[PDB]
Amino acid sequence: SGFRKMAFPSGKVEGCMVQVTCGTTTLNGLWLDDVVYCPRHVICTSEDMLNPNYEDLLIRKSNHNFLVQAGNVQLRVIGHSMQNCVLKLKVDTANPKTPKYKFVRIQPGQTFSVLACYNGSPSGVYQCAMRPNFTIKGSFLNGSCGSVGFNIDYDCVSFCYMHHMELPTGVHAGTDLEGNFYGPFVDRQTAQAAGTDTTITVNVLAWLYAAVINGDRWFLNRFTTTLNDFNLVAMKYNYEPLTQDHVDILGPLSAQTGIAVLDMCASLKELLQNGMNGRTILGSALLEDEFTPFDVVRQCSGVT
Amino acid sequence: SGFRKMAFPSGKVEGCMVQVTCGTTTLNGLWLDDVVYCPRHVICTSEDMLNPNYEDLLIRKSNHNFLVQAGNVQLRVIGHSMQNCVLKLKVDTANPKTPKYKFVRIQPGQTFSVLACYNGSPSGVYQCAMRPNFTIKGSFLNGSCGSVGFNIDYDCVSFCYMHHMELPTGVHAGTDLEGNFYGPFVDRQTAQAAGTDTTITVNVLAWLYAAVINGDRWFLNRFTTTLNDFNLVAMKYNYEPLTQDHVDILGPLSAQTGIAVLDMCASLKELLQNGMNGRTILGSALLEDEFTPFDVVRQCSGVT
Ligand SMILES: O=C(Nc1cncc2ccccc12)[C@@H]1CCOc2ccc(Cl)cc21
Ligand SMILES: O=C(Nc1cncc2ccccc12)[C@@H]1CCOc2ccc(Cl)cc21
Repeated sequence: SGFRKMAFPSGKVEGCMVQVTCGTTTLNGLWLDDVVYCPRHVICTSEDMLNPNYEDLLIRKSNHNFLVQAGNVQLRVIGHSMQNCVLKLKVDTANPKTPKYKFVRIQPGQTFSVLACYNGSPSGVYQCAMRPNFTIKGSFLNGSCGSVGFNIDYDCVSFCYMHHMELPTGVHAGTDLEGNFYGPFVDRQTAQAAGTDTTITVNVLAWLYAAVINGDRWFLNRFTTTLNDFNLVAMKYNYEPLTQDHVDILGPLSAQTGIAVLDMCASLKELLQNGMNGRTILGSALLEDEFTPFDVVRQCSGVT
Repeated sequence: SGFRKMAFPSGKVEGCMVQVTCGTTTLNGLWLDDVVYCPRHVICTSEDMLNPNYEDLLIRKSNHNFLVQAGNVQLRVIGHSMQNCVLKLKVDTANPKTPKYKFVRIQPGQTFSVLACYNGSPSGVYQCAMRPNFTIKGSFLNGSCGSVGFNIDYDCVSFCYMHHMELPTGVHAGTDLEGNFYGPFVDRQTAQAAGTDTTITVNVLAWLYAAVINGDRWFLNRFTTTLNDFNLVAMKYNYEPLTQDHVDILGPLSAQTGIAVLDMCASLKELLQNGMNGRTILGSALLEDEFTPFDVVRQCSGVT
């Protein structure tokens, strides 16, 4: 029992982290096989970031300008290329610690673990969600660029995020491992609208099921609702509309607790309309949306 | 910017996890050098747990009865001994992945990372605090026993906790790596009073400083207080009395923000007396006590 904001064990990713320096800029890189992946803004000075022409900036750089260090050992760079907003530095040595891996583009509302790094060294790991507006509320300081987000299924690390930028609002933006930004963001020091965010309804419902499994049941009521009625309330409270696909994903948790999804929706409706009344659910005084139904089943079943 | 419940990178600890089986019971062990550490209740059947005489139960066991497996490879056990509530299984091979390590007994109110494991395999990592009542609010299922808590300072892992038991109340109890329980707990299936818990005042103040550093300042007021006045309020709200040692530990955060510790105490006093009024601090609708002043400075400075 107990329910925590649990991250995946970071060991497989720690073995991939390297430092990349270009000129006066240093950030993190991800070394998989014989390629080092890093944010393309490593080639920029602070002045270049206002309106960078990355193609022109990269032309002034050669293999020997990218200093890649894995721990205390230097890697020899034999090729470089830009793919969207990432640089791919071909090295002469395959990382002996490369785990089984995949590059995936996650959907908004899904979760992942972040291994925050500085100078190629891991500092910490935390779990988070990709917001419906394609930002992440991470914990990142200057030098954290190139730190990655990932999920692990048995021995396979699915890399989904590479950190690039902190918006003036304090939220974070980044790319998939092919260098494509999540959201409308561009790698430039210019104010950028993140756009309206919403609460991940399916995740709040998953977390209410986690609460029931772990003993917190005070919010269960004698009511039910329909998808249409629930969605009128979701609209009012800036929650994502619940769909039958979301109900279907919640099936395993509904079977485990015996609480029909629409009955749990009615509990969520009452909580949205009345608040918590000074009470807590799983140690939180607000409705948590950073656990997917898969996360709840995994944490409550002990998948390794 | 951003502030998360960040755990230490778990890689160094992942390399130490093994499975230990004795008879029909399987749990996790920690392999450091040529010794495997695990909870002594591995020698018990479910029936034995009501009132176990561990000395007698261990006498019926020989080296060959403890099956230790690191991944898919079996370790040869050449010695066994009980130290308090842990078993130390001497193996013929030193763990090649042993990090630099220390065994430490943490104080109540300090924090640490937990690598939850099942069958010697890591499932997740999370951060938590040792409660003032010596319990931890973890996330542990059956088979998680032997999972460890730790802190990391550069290359040294300081192991502080080994998981042993879940109390009927859903909270967790365990030992230091010398097998001494934190708190009054005994390794027996008997109802056990955890005793009154309190809120870790110095940690809430540290987290309020983290909030100010990360932009959340709405709770700052025009007031100040004294240690005596603040402690009258702390008494009423079941908070630990604040001492000059706590004020001294908060020095670095007071210097970083320019907010005197007693002025931050007055903000905490107002929050305790008035509540949050539907507002949030660092994404939380309650006062967080699981970040120490050291955690706040580390996370806000990027120590690797
Ligand atoms: O955001 C950036 N770095 C950081 C990333 N995450 C957390 C940070 C916290 C504090 C300071 C810097 C942080 C860089 C520097 C600013 O100009 C830009 C503009 C665009 C891009 Cl892609 C990156 C950057
Ligand atoms: O608590 C124990 N195991 C667990 C530990 N953590 C989370 C659990 C969640 C669900 C079921 C078991 C869990 C064992 C089994 C019960 O009897 C005892 C009594 C004493 C001791 Cl030291 C251990 C144990």
